[PDB]
Amino acid sequence: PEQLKHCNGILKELLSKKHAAYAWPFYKPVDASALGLHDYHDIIKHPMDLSTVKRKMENRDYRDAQEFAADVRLMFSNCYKYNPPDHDVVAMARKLQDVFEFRYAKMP
Ligand SMILES: COC(=O)C[C@@H]1N=C(c2cccc3[nH]ccc23)c2cc(OC)ccc2-n2c(C)nnc21
Repeated sequence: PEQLKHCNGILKELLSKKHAAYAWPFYKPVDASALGLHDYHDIIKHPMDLSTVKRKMENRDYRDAQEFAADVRLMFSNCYKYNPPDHDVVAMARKLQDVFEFRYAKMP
């Protein structure tokens, strides 16, 4: 359960201001209506975002660090799945995932 404590620090890091230039699209769930996407939920069956991870973090919904990392990676996979690789939101996702993978790897 000490490793869940480190996951909270990783989540705080992703939500911090130093990464805001490429983390802001993942703060909240994809609002398909507001963005004009007519097919997002037919392609993405399990939406995920940083605020959902924070909510499940606070409600003790992650049994271990690997369940936490599975949700963070699901959020990036949804982005890679829905968007073409040339798209800009994908480039932001890769930067933020590179931050996450670095912090998750440095975990005891
Ligand atoms: C217009 O929406 C899209 O084409 C997809 C969308 N792009 C983006 C997006 C994010 C940043 C630069 C962008 N340029 C074109 C699309 C795009 C997006 C924007 C948001 O604003 C609150 C929230 C979520 C996303 N997002 C995520 C996450 N995964 N795909 C997207």
